[PDB]
Amino acid sequence: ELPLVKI
Amino acid sequence: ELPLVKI
Amino acid sequence: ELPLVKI
Amino acid sequence: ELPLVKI
Amino acid sequence: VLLLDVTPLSLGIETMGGVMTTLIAKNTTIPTKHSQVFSTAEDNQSAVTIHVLQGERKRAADNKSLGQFNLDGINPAPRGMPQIEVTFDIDADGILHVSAKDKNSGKEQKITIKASSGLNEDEIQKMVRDAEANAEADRKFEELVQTRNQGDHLLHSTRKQVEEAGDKLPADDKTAIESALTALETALKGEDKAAIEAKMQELAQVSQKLMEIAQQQH
Amino acid sequence: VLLLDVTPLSLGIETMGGVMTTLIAKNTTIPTKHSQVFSTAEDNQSAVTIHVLQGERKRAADNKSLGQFNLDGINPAPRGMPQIEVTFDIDADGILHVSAKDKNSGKEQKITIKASSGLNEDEIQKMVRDAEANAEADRKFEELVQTRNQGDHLLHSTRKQVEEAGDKLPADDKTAIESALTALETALKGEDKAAIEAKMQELAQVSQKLMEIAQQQH
Amino acid sequence: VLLLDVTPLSLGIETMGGVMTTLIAKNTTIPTKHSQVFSTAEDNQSAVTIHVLQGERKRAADNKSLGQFNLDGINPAPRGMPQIEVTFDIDADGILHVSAKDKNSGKEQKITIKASSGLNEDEIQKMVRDAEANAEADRKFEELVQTRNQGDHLLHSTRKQVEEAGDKLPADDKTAIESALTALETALKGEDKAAIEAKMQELAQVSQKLMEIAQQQH
Amino acid sequence: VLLLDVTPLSLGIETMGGVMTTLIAKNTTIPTKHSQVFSTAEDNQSAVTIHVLQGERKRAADNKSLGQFNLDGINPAPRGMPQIEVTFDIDADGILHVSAKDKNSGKEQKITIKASSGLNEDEIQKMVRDAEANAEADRKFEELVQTRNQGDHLLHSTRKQVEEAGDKLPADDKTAIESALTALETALKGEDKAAIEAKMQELAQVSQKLMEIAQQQH
Repeated sequence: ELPLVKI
Repeated sequence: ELPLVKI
Repeated sequence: ELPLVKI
Repeated sequence: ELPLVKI
Repeated sequence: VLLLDVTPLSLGIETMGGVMTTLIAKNTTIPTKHSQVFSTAEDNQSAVTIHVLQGERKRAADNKSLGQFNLDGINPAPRGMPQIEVTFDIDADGILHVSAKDKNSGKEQKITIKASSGLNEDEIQKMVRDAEANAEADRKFEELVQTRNQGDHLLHSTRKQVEEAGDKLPADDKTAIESALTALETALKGEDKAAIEAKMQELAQVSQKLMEIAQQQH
Repeated sequence: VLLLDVTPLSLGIETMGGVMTTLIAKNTTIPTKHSQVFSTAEDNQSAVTIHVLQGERKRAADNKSLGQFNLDGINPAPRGMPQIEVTFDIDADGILHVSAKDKNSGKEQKITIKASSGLNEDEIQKMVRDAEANAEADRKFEELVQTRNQGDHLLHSTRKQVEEAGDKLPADDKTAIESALTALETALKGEDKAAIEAKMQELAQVSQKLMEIAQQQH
Repeated sequence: VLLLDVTPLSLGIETMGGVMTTLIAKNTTIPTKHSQVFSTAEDNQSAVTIHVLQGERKRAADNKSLGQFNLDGINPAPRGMPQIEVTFDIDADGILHVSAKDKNSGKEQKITIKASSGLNEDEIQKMVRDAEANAEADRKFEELVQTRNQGDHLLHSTRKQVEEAGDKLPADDKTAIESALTALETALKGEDKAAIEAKMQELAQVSQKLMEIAQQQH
Repeated sequence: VLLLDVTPLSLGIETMGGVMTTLIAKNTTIPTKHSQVFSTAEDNQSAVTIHVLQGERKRAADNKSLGQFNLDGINPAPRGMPQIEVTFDIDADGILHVSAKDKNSGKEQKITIKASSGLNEDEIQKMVRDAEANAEADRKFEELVQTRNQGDHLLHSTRKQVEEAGDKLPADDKTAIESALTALETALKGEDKAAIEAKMQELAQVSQKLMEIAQQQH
């Protein structure tokens, strides 16, 4: 539901 | 005292 | 009077 | 008997 | 060999802010498999979207879309805590498989992308030129996205820390800090990089007591 | 113009894990000024080291060191909360100025690096070749550093969340979770990328109750 | 050094057929001096034109013109016999000097091109993209020019050899050969690469007796 | 497509002086067919050697040898007069076929080179680095080879023209000119680029009467 977060 | 953190 | 010739 | 010549 | 099959363009995924994050670089020899671990952007987020892209631009909407799928059933957790491992795997046949596995839930979803997908050669060379022409605009977009995500993380953390502080935080501090989170949250809704940093800066400036209480907490 | 002065190598700083983070890309035209915002890696950290590097390798110790300085007087705060803005500025004379400003404390420190510093041309072309030869080794080192920092962030967050949970977290969960943080913290001290992910995974697997309680908290 | 001044585009001269011949490659460090030796295209030619170009395209009219001058007073000689040495010299100030010296006559002419000449950066990067986009068209133009010059050389040599043969060459041979030189000379006036090779081929096919007599002569 | 097969290194032939002349550039997409026309270096030469090379160095002995064959039965002719068309053809299977056809005699010889031939990837990337490291040395070797071949052509033409002149050429001229051809022919046997140009220059300086008589002849 949101793009992934570059962690 | 530590390298910076890429945030 | 003419370009040079690559020889 | 000789390489080719770039002409 | 007289011949190599290499990736003519980078392959990756769209991440937060609309940026392409590469998993397989341009000119990598087939077959190959790369993985990277990614997370959620919100507390209690229950799914992530995997939008697969081909190309060299930093903007996702400027690259070729190869497809998109979601992995859901992510269990409730604070943002940035779930581990979603994304694997790009191109076999000897030039077929790309992209899977995402939630390491907690064990759940996995996959899209498979045929070797004939994506941009044809004219488009490929149009893409390498456009990337080249646009290094500046894309660098500027990359830095804006990275500021915006920092501002978002700061927005979110400071709210959490206001919470865990409660009464420890003086009345005047909470008012100054909450005023700043509101303007920060406003600024995050524009495209003005300096304005976001100015609002993040205001927040650093008023949050010094909160930062001490949070440091002291743990 | 028949001539451009451009940067023959990238210029940047060492970040957590020993990686070079670039601020000015290879082949950028002088004069130019770029900025990026960075933070602390530890709770209550009071200074950061700015180690300035020249070159194209992902490993900091593989690049040329142009100098190093510290910015101290960082006020107590949770890690990742201070905003340390690093600016690389190369003037028309080819002089590099690198400053770091704490946006909270207002404090700034600077190093200035003469235009004749760094690697001479033979070394420059040796560097472009070495970067080129070593794309794989450096990619592998870059992914290991990025896993290790994720593992560290997960180590640190889960400990904080154990704290803020206290009694909400069942006895059995805390024992399983703390056992995992110990093995995770062990793994972080090696160079085995899979072992760190395996310990991060174990932690995702036992922390599901904690993740709910933390999500519920805020 | 943190900085190099390098040539952002190749620098060269227009040669026979309208092609750019490079003397200083793109990305060569200043100061530098390169020389190459060139000749006339016609018997009794008394001057050559030195047209100085900047850029990466194989077509001269597609590059930036930096200026043009002639060297005259070339003494009568068969084509390809005069030695005209062209030197490109860029000093530490980024000024280009291009001289041409007739090694027989000792005569020299020069043009000097200020460091601010040529294409500005937007044009420079437009040029690198256009060269890149157009590698095929330019390769095709380069091969056509090289066929045309071979055809011209064959046209010219065979005529000379008809001359030095006179009566040694049978009536039937001279008629077949002269018919071919006429069609070859026609074809040289179009842009059809295959048609020029077909006319050069016809000539190779009818000239076998002439070739023997010419070989036997010396 | 997610994938292209491209040539990882240039493919070509060794020409006079020991230089690699490319027929198929690095990074050309398969399938592809290129042709170029070449000639003999000596009067009455009856065969040419086609030595097929892979790589990016200007020196033939520095590239990978893929094989070699001869085309013979070249009929007697003055040097530079036979038309030997060399075609490099790589099919969809990554097989290279290289043929040479004498356009006069109609004779053709071919070598076929399997797709698994040549340098493996470690060698390929070693080659791209070595080419890169060595641009200067190779440029210098390329210019020396081009001077030497010009000197050879001048050696050969001036001898022919001495011949066709006979009595028209004054005693003193022939002596000065022949002395120069002897020293030129000596210099051609070393590696001293300046010495060859100095001997070519001496010859231009003493041959002015010969050049007039030769121009007048035709």
